[PDB]
Amino acid sequence: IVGGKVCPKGECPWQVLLLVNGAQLCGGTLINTIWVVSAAHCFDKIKNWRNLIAVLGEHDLSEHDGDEQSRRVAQVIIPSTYVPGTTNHDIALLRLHQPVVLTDHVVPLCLPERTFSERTLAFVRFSLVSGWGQLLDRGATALELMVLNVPRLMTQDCLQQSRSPNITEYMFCAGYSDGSKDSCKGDSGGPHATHYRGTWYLTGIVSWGQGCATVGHFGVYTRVSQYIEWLQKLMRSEPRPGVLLRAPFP
Amino acid sequence: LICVNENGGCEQYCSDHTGTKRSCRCHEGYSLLADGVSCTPTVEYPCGKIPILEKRNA
Ligand SMILES: Oc1c(-c2cc3cnccc3[nH]2)cnn1-c1ccccc1
Ligand SMILES: [Ca+2]
Ligand SMILES: [Cl-]
Ligand SMILES: [Cl-]
Repeated sequence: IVGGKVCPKGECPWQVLLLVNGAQLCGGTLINTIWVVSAAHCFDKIKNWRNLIAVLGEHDLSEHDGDEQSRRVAQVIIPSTYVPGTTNHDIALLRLHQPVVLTDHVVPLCLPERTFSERTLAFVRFSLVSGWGQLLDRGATALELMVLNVPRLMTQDCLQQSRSPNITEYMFCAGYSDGSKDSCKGDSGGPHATHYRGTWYLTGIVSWGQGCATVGHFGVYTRVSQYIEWLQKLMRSEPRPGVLLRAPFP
Repeated sequence: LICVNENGGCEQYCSDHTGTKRSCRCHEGYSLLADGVSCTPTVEYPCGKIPILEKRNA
């Protein structure tokens, strides 16, 4: 996260850190005790699926304070329509091997109904994006969890205001074009969270694209609303052997 | 009332029905109040609420 601030400990309790062989991979979002939403592209280069760990209740990477909960990842589910090394359909659903325990420091973000998300949430201007990603383009990653308030653009407006992959119906733009504020490498998979009448909801996933905090460009986010029904169906399904599962979309 | 407008007055989720009918609903871990619009937690750690902040104002 570029141009944000430290998320005070416990104020982003749905934030997930994904590790591979102990190394930072990506972010994610807890949506219930065994389910995490992330970005498909995070898994493009994974060799050994068994070395994937999800951490809840994390804050400061430099220390252990006892609020952290680590879990193995049992399943990584990706839509059939996702093509590695690209941007469209950039979403993954992860099943944890064992549930996390909800605490003051570990709480799921609400996965909204599609209609609600489309009719209401989509029109809330500002939303929060978070992660332990790069603090600057070509810079070091953050040791403490960072958060940033970004405004959402209608796709027509995004295109107009921009000056590259297409912006599809499965995406949206948010942020700033002045190169001051953005999500960045290391943040992918993390939440774009939207507040409505006293509760927070999952509306986007930090995806990827061209540079971070590049002048003339906005951040690109996976449009979660397009996937609600897909996610819900999968959450009702039994696990299958072998970590990676490609599931038909729609 | 219609769901497309002002969220049908619902705090959370909204369904249109046949007629001048509307029903509000709530996410798991919440229940609907008698006003037919408001949602109240039923568990300790409902989704989308921040405990240290809920406490901060409790
Ligand atoms: O996530 C990324 C990026 C990335 C760039 C960028 C810009 N703006 C926002 C988010 C962003 N993410 C680059 N490489 N990976 C990656 C690839 C393979 C596995 C895990 C990560
Ligand atoms: Ca820590
Ligand atoms: Cl099944
Ligand atoms: Cl496997």
